[PDB]
Amino acid sequence: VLYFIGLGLYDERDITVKGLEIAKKCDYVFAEFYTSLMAGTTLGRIQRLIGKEIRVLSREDVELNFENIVLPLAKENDVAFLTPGDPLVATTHAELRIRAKRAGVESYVIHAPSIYSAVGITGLHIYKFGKSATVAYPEGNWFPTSYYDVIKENAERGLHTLLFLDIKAEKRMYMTANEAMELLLKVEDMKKGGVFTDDTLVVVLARAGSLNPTIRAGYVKDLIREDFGDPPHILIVPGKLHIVEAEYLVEIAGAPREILRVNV
Amino acid sequence: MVLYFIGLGLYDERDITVKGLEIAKKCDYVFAEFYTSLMAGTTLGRIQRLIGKEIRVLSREDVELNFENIVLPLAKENDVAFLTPGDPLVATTHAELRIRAKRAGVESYVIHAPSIYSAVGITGLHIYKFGKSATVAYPEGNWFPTSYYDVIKENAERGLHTLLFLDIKAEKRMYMTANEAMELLLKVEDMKKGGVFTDDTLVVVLARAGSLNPTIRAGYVKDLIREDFGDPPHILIVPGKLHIVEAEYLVEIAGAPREILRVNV
Ligand SMILES: Nc1ncnc2c1ncn2[C@@H]1O[C@H](CSCC[C@H](N)C(=O)O)[C@@H](O)[C@H]1O
Repeated sequence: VLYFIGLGLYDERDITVKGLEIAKKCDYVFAEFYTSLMAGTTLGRIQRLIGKEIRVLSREDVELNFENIVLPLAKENDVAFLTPGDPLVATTHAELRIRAKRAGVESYVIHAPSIYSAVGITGLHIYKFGKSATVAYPEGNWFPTSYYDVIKENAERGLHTLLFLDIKAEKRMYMTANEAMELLLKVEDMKKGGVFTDDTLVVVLARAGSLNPTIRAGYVKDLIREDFGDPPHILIVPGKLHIVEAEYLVEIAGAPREILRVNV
Repeated sequence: MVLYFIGLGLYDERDITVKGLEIAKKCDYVFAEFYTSLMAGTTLGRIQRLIGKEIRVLSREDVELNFENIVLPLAKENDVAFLTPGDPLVATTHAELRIRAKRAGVESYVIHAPSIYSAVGITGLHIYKFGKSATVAYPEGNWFPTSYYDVIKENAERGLHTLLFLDIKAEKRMYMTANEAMELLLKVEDMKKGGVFTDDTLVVVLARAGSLNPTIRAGYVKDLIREDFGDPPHILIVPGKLHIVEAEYLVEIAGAPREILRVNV
């Protein structure tokens, strides 16, 4: 069979006990580290924890040849496929389960802490998050802007917007919340929808999963050049705040106490 | 001087992270709450045996009213663990406890674990397409909440999926089933008539996420409303329009009818 096992948010210990015990017993172990960055560990530390050699796959290996590289072995052995965070969150790995089934290979999923739910540490109510988006790096003359519309739609409904940030693993490029803010300000100048400006309140979460992640809230004008530490980072554009959310942002995320006076 | 909020994960005692288990084992005192949710695939005894030290369970009142008198005093001179189902602070009331810790001069750290909020990715539905979430609560006497119906309406109108947390009477271990949630939604439809939830609505049910063998089913209300989805917990999802890849996963992994490919995509 094939096991999709999440490794978690930051280091090798973010794997669930369930996932660790299953990985330890698999005959072959594959993994990908292009969908996210685990800033607090190394391939070696992960390999030593599970006691197995890990065959790292590239995006092309997975998207073009998963059925030729992984499935053949999964047909005669217990195989594990490890991924940062949760394997089925903000990835297309669910597609691999379809491929596995069509190949007659049984698959199982072992979850792990995900950034999608870890944002609860920002004090923003999880149920208030609306549609999510990804801020992608412009490439050549191609400049992605769809994420701007997502914020607009959510904000109109008073919902928070989670913005996954881009990652180019092969080039070791990890988009910072600062770069995301800069990009959003440029899109605002092109669309002028009054969606993201210097006065917009934002929240930054960096290195969730670590013991001391950076949790900061404030206006773009003040946070755009602030050092949030090493990647990975995620950016959030809150919608209409409840007083309790504002209180946490002020007390824990260092937000301006003025956000306490929620305009009703 | 340190308080650790540690997530227990989705279903059984092995759903805690290695980090959470190792930290709990080194704490002087271990507390836990089982009112925001429950760990259906295990027991207090099994969690306690895995950690190796006594776990003091706190009631909703103990936490909401007396967290600062029961937990924080000990955290002042010792390392204290506070275990919670799922991922800490997904439950909306968790966060404020960190402010109480701050007020008491106690450092607090969060050790994450899987949450049903993120585990729904196993339904094959794209995470980014989930909109606002809602909870379907059991009506009681003169209280018949229906806001969750409006949440589905607003999400679906924008092509977004709706995650519906189902009610859980923790103290009595009573879990609302997907069937009961569907029945309530049909009743709300009868009262609002917005054409939001009917026998022809496509729904997805995820039961016992975290287990190696969760029940993942998708189909129309008319066919699923009386289906046995197995033991708790259940959540219900009302998807918005589907990407063909989402529909294929529902058909091939969740047993959805082929009709969803020509009706819901
Ligand atoms: N520990 C962490 N801290 C902050 N952001 C994180 C993070 N882990 C992932 N992200 C964010 O999410 C993006 C990857 S998207 C893949 C997410 C993963 N499956 C999960 O379940 O978490 C990163 O580029 C970053 O923007």
